[PDB]
Amino acid sequence: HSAYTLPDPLVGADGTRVHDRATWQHRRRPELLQLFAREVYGRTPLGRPEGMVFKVTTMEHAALGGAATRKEVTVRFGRDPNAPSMQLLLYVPNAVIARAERAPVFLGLNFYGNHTVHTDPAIALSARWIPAEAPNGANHRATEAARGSDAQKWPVEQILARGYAVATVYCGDLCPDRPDGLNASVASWLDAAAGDQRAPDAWGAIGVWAWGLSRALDYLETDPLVDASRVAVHGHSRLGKAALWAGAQDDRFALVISNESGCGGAALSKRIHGETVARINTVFPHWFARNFRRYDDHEEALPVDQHELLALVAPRPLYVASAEDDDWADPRGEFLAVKAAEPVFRLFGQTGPSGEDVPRVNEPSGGALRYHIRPGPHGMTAQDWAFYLAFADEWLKSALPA
Ligand SMILES: O[C@@H]1[C@@H](O)[C@H](O[C@@H]2CO[C@@H](O)[C@H](O)[C@H]2O)OC[C@H]1O
Ligand SMILES: O[C@@H]1[C@@H](O)[C@H](O[C@@H]2CO[C@@H](O)[C@H](O)[C@H]2O)OC[C@H]1O
Ligand SMILES: [Mg+2]
Repeated sequence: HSAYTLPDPLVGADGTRVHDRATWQHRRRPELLQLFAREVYGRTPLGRPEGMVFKVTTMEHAALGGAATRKEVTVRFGRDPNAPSMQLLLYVPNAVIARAERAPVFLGLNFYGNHTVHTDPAIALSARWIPAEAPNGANHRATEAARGSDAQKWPVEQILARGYAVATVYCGDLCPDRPDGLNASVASWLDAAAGDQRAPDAWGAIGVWAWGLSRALDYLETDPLVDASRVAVHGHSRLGKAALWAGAQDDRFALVISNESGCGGAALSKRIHGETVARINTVFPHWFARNFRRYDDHEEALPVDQHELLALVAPRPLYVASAEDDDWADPRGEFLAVKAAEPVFRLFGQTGPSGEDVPRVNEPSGGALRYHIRPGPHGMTAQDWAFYLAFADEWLKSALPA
């Protein structure tokens, strides 16, 4: 649509313009984080819980034909062996380990279980609930036929060959992706209420998923094989909504990738196009705060829009990408959010897409703030990853000190 106006990221709530990087970082950034927490995603009640324990359950030094070390880590959210946990899978390129250099990392959540990212028969088969839409499941549990069922979204061998570790966690370890899933999620025990319905500003699945990414980063900071200052957080679609909210809240993430995150991710909500606030909240009432429902059919009242979420990543490199046929995500709305975030990146001396309108397919545009659109439907393809790997080579924090 063409009948909206956006709030200016560089004007504070009180009307005073943001003229320097220090004002952005110390005043405007907290102001915008609070607006998103209260009105959109809900409040993250705390970060790392006390007594988080990391247990390496398996470590294989000759995975993928010798190309990788594969570690499985249980990240347990409390010292009691009964405490809730999540299962992290890490592949690290053996070429980099052998050189005794710490590897940079791509970290993102997976849709249907760690065993779906690669056929590798040694990955632990998740025993947690999975959605009916997961390929090759039965009775909401994974089967052996589900191994590698999502490998098309995870070019592990290529990422490793280019020098990067691959870390992942099943989103459903943190919040099962079902409308009732919060009652079996992190939110059900982390600073939980004594009873009754969740409060208007209480976080939902996207907040919980984002929090899990930050807990994975807490683990990576302890692993001698990796450089936890060089972690690119990425996600596809609903898990890209989570990646953006994680990268915005947690400035330790060195680079952020939104692959087709759409509504409530990179796409402008005020631009009424494809999925709308009412449709996302109606179909997925667990994803956002209950407060976000106030904007159902009333996006004009939103005090922020998603360009300000993208701006919260600055000055760190941010990639937003779309698919040409993916109308529901609103590709032009994703691009326009990038353009409306660009002035903040520019304040930090970075540059964004330089063209007038959505670029031609498979021609990325921008510096540390980058956009591309590829042909085809919603998905995450080898072409997307080729562009992300080039971006990481150029813009991920270097291993060398300043
Ligand atoms: O944020 C919400 C939590 O406050 C909620 O916590 C539940 C409250 O009722 C108690 O009987 C339960 O033990 C407790 O888990 O869980 C859902 C979450 O959305
Ligand atoms: O926010 C987006 C969701 O609205 C979208 O939901 C899909 C719409 O197509 C249906 O056929 C699917 O069942 C449903 O998953 O998923 C992508 C997400 O970004
Ligand atoms: Mg939309």
